[PDB]
Amino acid sequence: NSIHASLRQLLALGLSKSSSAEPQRITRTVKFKINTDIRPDLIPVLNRHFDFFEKFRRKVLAELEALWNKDQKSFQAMVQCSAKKPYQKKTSCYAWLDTHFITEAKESLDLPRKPATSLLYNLSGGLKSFLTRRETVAEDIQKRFNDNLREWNGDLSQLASDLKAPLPPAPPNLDFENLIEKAIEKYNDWVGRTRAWCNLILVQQKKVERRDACLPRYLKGYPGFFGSQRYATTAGLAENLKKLEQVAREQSKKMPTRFAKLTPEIWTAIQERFSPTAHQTVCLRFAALRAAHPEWTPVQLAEEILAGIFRGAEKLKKHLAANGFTDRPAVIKLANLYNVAAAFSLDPIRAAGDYILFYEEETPKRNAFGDVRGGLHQPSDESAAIEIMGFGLQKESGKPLYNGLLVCKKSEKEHDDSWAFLYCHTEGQTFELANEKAKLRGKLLTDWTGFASRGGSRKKAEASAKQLARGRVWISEKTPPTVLPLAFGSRQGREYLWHFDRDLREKNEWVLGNGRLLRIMPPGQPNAADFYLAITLERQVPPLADIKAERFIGIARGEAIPAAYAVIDELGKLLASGKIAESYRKQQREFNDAKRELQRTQGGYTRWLRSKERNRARALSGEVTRAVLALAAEHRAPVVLANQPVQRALEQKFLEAGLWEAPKRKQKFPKKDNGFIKLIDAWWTSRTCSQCGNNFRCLKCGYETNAAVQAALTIARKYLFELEHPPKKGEKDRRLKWQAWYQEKLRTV
DNA sequence: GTTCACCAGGGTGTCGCCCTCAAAATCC
DNA sequence: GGATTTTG
RNA sequence: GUUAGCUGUCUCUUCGGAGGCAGAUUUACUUUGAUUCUUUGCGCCUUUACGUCCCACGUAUUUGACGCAACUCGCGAUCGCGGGGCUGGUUUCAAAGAGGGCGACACCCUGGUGAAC
Repeated sequence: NSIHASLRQLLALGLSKSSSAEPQRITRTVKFKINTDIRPDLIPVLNRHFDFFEKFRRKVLAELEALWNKDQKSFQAMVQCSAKKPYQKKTSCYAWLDTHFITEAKESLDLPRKPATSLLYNLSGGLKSFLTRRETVAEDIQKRFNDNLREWNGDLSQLASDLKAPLPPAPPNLDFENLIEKAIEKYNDWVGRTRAWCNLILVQQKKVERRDACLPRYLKGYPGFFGSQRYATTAGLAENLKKLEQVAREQSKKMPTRFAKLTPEIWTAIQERFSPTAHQTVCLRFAALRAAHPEWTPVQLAEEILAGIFRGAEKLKKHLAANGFTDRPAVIKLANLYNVAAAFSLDPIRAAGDYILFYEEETPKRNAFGDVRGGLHQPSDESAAIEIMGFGLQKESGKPLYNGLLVCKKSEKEHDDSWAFLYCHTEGQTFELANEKAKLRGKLLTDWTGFASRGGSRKKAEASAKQLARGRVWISEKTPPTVLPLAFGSRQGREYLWHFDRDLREKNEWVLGNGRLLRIMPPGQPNAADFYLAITLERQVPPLADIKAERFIGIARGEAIPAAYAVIDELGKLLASGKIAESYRKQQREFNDAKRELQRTQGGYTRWLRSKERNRARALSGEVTRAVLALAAEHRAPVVLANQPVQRALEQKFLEAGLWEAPKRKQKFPKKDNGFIKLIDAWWTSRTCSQCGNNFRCLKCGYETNAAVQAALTIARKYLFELEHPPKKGEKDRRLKWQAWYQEKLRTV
């Protein structure tokens, strides 16, 4: 019944086949945890190493961004240089970066060369992704640009001229051949201005109320350079509050000048704006002071009101300073007090109709209040990653190529072995794999058994096979490497470390790919940091089969019920049905509502609502895959779906058993059926009546049943339809045939 | 009192676009 | 010998 | 705690091997869902309501934040170093996980201007 149980039961007929195909690989991560609870002295060391890593990353990104902004063709040449098209005698992006930032470095890097080199290796892939994304985005952005231009010549212009409304300014130009960020932002600013014009001028009123109104489209999706968002600094809450304070005071020091020149009409409008929490309470005091003192000029009332507002701000901020900026009710009220003070001070300009000056007067207050209100939310956690590039050894040596080894201290007891990680970053830290009797100079022998690699070279001529190399570990005497104790949980070690069929110490099924140090931190506090170790392992899984199924399973998704199933035979008559996780949508809605009310009442959600939804999505994928796999194993049946995490988990599980083929290179389209997984178009499926073929209620017969279950049964019974009537490219409408086949089957059986 | 447009700030969830070393020669 | 460097 | 395919037993019974119980199943990670019992409290300030009209002064048994101690845990040697106290801890359970980087988009919350209805 378990995913493992049905997976093994499916292996019992996945590796029980006879196929001439090559075995396929699967890449998986173990994701240990660095035991910083029992070994806390590693916290400052790991933090300092990650700090040097981040300093070097920021420095390199500064130069790379200056180079991208200087000119962009040279940057494109550097990032995409190949042996055919080298850049400065370099054949890859990472080679160029290695000489420029390490070999040709002037000042000694504070990072050791291997971590710095791995950083540049990761950064090369980051840059390549950024350039590929620009390449894909630019086409759609040009499409939007042309759409706007052709709308602004014969549709919006014609509408405005035929309805007497003057045409606002024209669109700017994007310079498409060397597309740059600032031109896009200029164009988007114009787009926003004119979309505001169109709704008010036409859809709101004074023109024909056509919802469209030719509102021009935004140009969307242009990528940020690497790190632009990652390393964009934002001030603390206290500093934003100080900025808001000074802005509000500066707006309230110009108030008497604006109130001394009030016409009766403007004064009446100002009274209307504040005619009956910070806004409302100030309105209430406004009414109180109007009624109690009718013998006062508006200047005196505004002066007293703002004095009161700022006295409240005085007490609020005194409380904040004496009790920290974590009393978010106080912060909300203080922010609101400055906001309302500024609004009332700037009211005469707004009421006079000088909105052009009003906006540019409000801009400091607008930005400061936005900053404070945003900082009220808890910032996203900071995550960093340092890679160990490989585990191979120097040929004929047992000497590492890189600075990290997974080690295991096998005990003499059955349930007391230990695992750790050796990491070299400091100078003089060396480990080696040699047998106990093969003595070495300047090294100590240890009880660790180490897992290294041998072979796997990517060079055609140099490409020897990869193999798990293990042996006894010698460490440097003077300066030994750093030990990272591990904590992982039996379900994991049972899976990757000592599996019945693939124990690391006795079998040769897994091969170490690489490693990654990880740090997860709450921004602004490193002393409480979470450190993980991610090791990527690879193994062969059985070759894909050639199954002859007489059972099939249909599944429908996208409703209150995440997944509903309906087992069928080869003829198509139902054998079972049900639904999976029928409470998921309700629980998800409850969590969403809790998040929204937390956002309102206090600004944000402090602890686990942040990741809950995503966790529930993962749990839902697990449950759905379990149910489907158990049914398929029960009936030896391929599953049928409709044309994302659930789909991915299902195909991963089926390929690990040898019943699905992972993506080929290129081949971006997937095969509709690959072993058990079948894919069909969700067309004419959830509408056709089960009892006839046209909560769900039929109109041609009056049948009523569950929409999800009938949809699943229809999907399962529709896979059979294309068996005799294969589809063709260019043709998509097959409702007639489909209905004819369905009714013919219903009549026959 | 709700709807729309626009402006400012922040959060999250999903997707795009990225990867998951070895091995040889030279230098200090 | 260990480290640097380049490269596919 | 479990989400390993083991082992030892009791019955089913002869039929096929097939149901229950006990322990296995190395680590202690990141999660999900049920389920049992349990609301730390003493000051100083602040929030949303009522009066009062803001500062202030009262009063709900109103939202919270700091400090001190009760507890719970980890930690190292009676004491010190750290974490949590309802978005909790705790008992029984029954079930998942391949990770990292950098961006973009979608939605949500608040504020602001204008207009339409």
